[PDB]
Amino acid sequence: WYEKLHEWEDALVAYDKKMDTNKDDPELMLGRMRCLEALGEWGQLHQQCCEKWTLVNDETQAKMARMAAAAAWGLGQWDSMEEYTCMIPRDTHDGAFYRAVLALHQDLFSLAQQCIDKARDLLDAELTAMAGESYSRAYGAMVSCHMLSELEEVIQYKLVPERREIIRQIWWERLQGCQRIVEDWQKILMVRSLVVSPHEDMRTWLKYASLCGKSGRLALAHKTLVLLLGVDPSRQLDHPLPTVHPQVTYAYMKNMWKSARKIDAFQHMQHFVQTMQQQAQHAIATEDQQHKQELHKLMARCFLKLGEWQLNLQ
Amino acid sequence: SNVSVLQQFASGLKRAKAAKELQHYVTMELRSTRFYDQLNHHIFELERKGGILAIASLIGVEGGNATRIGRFANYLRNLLPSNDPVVMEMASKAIGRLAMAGDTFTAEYVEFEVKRALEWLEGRRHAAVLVLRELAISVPTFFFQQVQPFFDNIFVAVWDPKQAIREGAVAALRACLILTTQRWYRHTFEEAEKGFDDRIHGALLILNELVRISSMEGERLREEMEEIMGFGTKPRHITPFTLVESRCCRDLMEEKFDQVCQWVLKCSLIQMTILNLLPRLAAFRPTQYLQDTMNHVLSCVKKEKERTAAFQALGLLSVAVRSEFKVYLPRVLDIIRAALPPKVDATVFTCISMLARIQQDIKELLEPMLAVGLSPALTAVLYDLSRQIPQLKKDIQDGLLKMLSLVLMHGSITLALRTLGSFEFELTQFVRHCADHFLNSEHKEIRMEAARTCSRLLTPSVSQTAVQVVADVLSKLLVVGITDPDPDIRYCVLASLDERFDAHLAQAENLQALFVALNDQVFEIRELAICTVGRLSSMNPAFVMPFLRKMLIQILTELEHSGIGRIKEQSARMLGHLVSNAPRLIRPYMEPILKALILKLKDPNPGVINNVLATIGELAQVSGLEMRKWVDELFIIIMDMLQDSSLLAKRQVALWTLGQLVASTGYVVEPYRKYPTLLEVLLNFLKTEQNQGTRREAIRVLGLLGALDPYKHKVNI
Amino acid sequence: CNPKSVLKRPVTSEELLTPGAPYARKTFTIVGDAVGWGFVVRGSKPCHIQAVDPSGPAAAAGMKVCQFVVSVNGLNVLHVDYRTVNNLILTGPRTIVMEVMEELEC
Amino acid sequence: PYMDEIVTLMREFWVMNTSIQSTIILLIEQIVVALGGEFKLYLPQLIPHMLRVFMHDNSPGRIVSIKLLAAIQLFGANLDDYLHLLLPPIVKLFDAPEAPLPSRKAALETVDRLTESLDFTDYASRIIHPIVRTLDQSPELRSTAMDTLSSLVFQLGKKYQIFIPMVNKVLVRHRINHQRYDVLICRIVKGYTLADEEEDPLIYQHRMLR
Amino acid sequence: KTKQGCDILKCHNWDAVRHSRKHLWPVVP
Ligand SMILES: O=P(O)(O)O[C@H]1[C@H](OP(=O)(O)O)[C@@H](OP(=O)(O)O)[C@H](OP(=O)(O)O)[C@@H](OP(=O)(O)O)[C@H]1OP(=O)(O)O
Repeated sequence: WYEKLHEWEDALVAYDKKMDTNKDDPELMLGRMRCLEALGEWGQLHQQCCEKWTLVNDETQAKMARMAAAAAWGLGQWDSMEEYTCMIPRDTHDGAFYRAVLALHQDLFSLAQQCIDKARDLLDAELTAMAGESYSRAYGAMVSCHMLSELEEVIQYKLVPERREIIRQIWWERLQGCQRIVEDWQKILMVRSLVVSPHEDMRTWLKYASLCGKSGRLALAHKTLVLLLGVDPSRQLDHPLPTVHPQVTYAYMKNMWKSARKIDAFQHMQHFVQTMQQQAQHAIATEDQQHKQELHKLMARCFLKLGEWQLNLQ
Repeated sequence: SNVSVLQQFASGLKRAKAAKELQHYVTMELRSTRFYDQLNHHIFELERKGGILAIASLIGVEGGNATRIGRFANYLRNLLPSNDPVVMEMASKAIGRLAMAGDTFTAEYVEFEVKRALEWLEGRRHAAVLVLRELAISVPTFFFQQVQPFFDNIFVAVWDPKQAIREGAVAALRACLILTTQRWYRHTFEEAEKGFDDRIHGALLILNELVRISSMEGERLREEMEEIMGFGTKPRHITPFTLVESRCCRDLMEEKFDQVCQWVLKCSLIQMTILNLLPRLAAFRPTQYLQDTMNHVLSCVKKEKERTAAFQALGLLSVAVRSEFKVYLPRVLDIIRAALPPKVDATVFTCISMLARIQQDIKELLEPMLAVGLSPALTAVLYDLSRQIPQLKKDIQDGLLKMLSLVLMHGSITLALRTLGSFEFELTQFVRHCADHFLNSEHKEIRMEAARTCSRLLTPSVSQTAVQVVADVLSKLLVVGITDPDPDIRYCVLASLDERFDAHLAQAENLQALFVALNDQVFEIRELAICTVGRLSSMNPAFVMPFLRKMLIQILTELEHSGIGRIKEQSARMLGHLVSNAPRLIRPYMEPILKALILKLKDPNPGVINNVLATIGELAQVSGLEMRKWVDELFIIIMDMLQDSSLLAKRQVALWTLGQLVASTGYVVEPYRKYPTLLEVLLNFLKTEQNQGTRREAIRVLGLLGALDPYKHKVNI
Repeated sequence: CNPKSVLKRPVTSEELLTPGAPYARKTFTIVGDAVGWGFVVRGSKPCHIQAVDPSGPAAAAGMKVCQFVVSVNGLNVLHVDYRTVNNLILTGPRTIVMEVMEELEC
Repeated sequence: PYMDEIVTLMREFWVMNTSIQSTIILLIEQIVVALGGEFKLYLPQLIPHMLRVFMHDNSPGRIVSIKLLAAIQLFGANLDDYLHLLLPPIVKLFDAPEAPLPSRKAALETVDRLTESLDFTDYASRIIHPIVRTLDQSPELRSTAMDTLSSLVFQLGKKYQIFIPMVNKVLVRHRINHQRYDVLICRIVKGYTLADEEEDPLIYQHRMLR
Repeated sequence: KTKQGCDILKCHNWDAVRHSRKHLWPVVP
């Protein structure tokens, strides 16, 4: 019942109660994989599917294949995703999309083109039926064909190096029209990872990190911030926060304020704003067109949060 | 217009008929209606083959929806009552072709024809079987409306005392059985068993159809016998527009074996059917039965009018079981050992190829096959055996090379050239001598194949011993490609010079030969020539670019100055080839070209529109993010061709170019707001359109534009 | 964690090379498909077949999971890494000529 | 200054089949003489009307086309960027068997006459092939067609040498002995000089004029 | 004057002609 409500956090504990007490038929374990995939915890999903990949029925592991392949893709272990991909049924939309992305990793551009075309016709039947009722009903399939058109631009991204400055401009504004759903952005952003690493575009991941914290899980929004910084500020508290990437560290301080630290964030905010003035000055090079204006804009936000937080604390 | 059509129809009615029908179809499509109808009525009344051919040629070209269906329905029923000669078979096919056009009255006509054929079910039964088979092939869905009465009618018509009538009923029954199996088995088995207990060929034909339907393993071998790159290639930068039977098996096999053993010399239709039924039984039911089948085939192998049937049956049995024919293959080899030397021979090579699919028997059999003759079947069988079983590749190559060299020493020579250029061999002496056939032989057929094999025989393409010869033979091809009288020979020469020869066509002397081909009378050669020089232009720009600038202005001159719809269509197509093949040179010329094409679209003829839209598709890929100021004024033109389309023209090009200029410009989410109808019409194209190519394009356009949430759709209404 | 492993036999080196009686060599030619052949080989020294798609073209023409390969498209690959074999087959033509050990239920 | 309106005015009233046809053609012949070199500014504006006279003409004996072919010869060097679209209509006139003989005579004449002031080196295969399929077809056009071909071989240097086997086959079959064509082929097969072969036709014409 | 020498200059943003004088219509290979 919880799965039908798209409420997964209480669904996982419900399945754990029925399985931790006693092991049962391979139906409750399959339910957990549908919950771990939605939450986005590939580490726990990978160990479950790999260990259970042997002592299950041949038909049973056919359903497990699709979820296992997604877990391998998320962790970057391409040596095991190939094994899981070859067992997905080849007469389904998910059976062609998950092997089309495999060709891109191994640089098989001719093979991937047929797979993309093969997936379009399979998705056609599932789309015309849903489109006959209303547009809202036929949205879970339209987001699927949105991801197919992204794979074609991945092929173009890897071929012509001169276009890798407007390809990552369409992906920004095209994502501004999609519905603000954590699950929808999780798949779309995962596709835009075979070519562009998160460190190459913080403008997109910071928006996704804010979305997860604001309306979903704070735990997911926290791991996406330490990845951009490269170090975990939660490990050491005495040391000051990283100074580089001023936009990224600004979002991290607000996350501490929201969850549990309304005092440590205020102390770190004072240090961050103090170092900005010294960084702003003593700069012989002039970049007043973009950098100086952008730096000054961040100053106003940082000072504004200082007044609001101080009134709340004192 | 009418006098020539009437004269052509009379000439065709009385290869001349095929040429007249093809010319009439081309003229009718390019373009009076009353004169054609009157001529067809006179031809149909008087002769019969010409009238049916003219109607069939005009079917699917003029575009008759319902008006032509009614007139053709009356004519089709006129020839249905009487079973005329084999010429009338085309009329039945023409009726089926007309019924397959997809008309509203086609379903009613098919049902009416089925009811009429049911009453007939030998001037009536034979015609009904052919008509039913044609309707089933053309409209399988309409043939399933009444299948129970057809089976009962066929069971009674097949029992009539006739020989050729049963052949049509068996084919019709097999077609009906195939359609049923794709989507009655007990009834078919019971009817066959009742007739089994004149009644020889019909009973075997019904049993053979059931065996083939039940087991398709033997059908694949028969189809193959009758008939006889890479996943890592980067895409081009600018892509241009594109059960019961299994249970009653032992009893049927026993009954068939008894009939074959008993009716050995008592009954040719039965003998032919027995051999055909034997391969089906051997594959389905695999040693007394095998030995008896081989003995019967061997007895009929030496019999007249049965060697071809026996040879095919023997090969099928060997493929089904290798151990059964492990020691019985020598009898076939011994029989064919002296038969080949003595020289009907087409079936001899087919039997060897079928039985091949052990490695020492073909070592000596190659010599007898070489002296048999040069036929397409012999070359296909030898090539298939070498690829499937390369036991002695050198021996097969040596024999083929020896025969080819002797043949070329002095129409039969054309086949020898085709074999040399067909598959790989183990050749500098041949290419030098191959450059003499087309320079002396006046036959048009021999020169067409001589040109093709020369290019494919130039595989070895840093030592000054082979550069001179390849540069020498390449000179003759260029000369023939521009100095040949008929355009057919010139067309194939230029097609042979593909992208592979890029490094050798950049020489100064070779460039002059290509420059002549640019100004040629036939457009098919100019279209091919301009594409070649465009790719060759980026290699030697000192020669090509000065000539292209004069040519480029002439292409744009014809678009505006010449007010002819045919010339403008002609020039626009050539413009697309130049930009799609040499993007770097055309990139600085975006403004003069785009403005000319845009003014063409807003002219106050389907040919021009289908080509200018395709050309803009390639122009949107070469100039990334530069075609930004014309998208706003280009959507209006394109969208009107999709939404509120007053004419059901070709919307595939408009849909293809719409999604092609948004994946490069970057205009993705904005158009959903300015035009609050684009999302709705694209969804409607899914249900309305049935073409697979168009459907796969509408999905891509939806993905490229975006996946906007349903709420914003409500805001945009 | 990362690997799974399928075949019971730990090692088959120096055993396939000898004229082994239980097994009998067979050669399989597999035609390409619109989405791929559907077989994976993950054997270090012998390059054994890891998994086969039951609905794939390979499964139609035999190609069972418990098999070993020694030569591909003519070239002998009896002693190479599994990754090298994967590189060779991809670079080769769509149709692949494969030799399978096909152990006779032993 | 007033030539813009005159060309525009003639566009409407030049109906394809009407009594006012010859005066329009006669008006063109007087205009080209008057401008005498700058007529190319207004020539493309009247090309589309002139194009549909060589394929849509109901005059008896195609007199209208013949009266128009004589006007093209007066253009001379005025047309240089418009020869690509005006030549194919001319070459389509003398290869059609159904065309009247006098009309086909003028089409052959208007090419050799136009050769004296234009360069036809580029348009070699465009008009050589229609000629070689007319010699074997019409036994009455042998004399006039060879003059047009001979007038074209003169412009071409040694590049015509590759076309000799095409024409030599037709000549031996029909026994055509043309004096001028015999001279030109001899100078190409066997050398004459070096400064004369592969010579630009326009340079030679200017040299003779001066 | 050599292919090896031209590669060194290309690294330092110096271009050079890569054709001889025997043919006056060079073609980029
Ligand atoms: O949720 P908040 O703490 O109030 O932060 C908001 C929010 O920023 P995030 O993108 O980090 O969530 C807004 O973004 P939206 O999700 O509403 O689009 C952003 O507005 P913009 O997208 O226009 O930049 C706005 O920024 P600003 O203050 O410049 O208006 C910013 O507010 P704070 O930076 O003050 O927290």
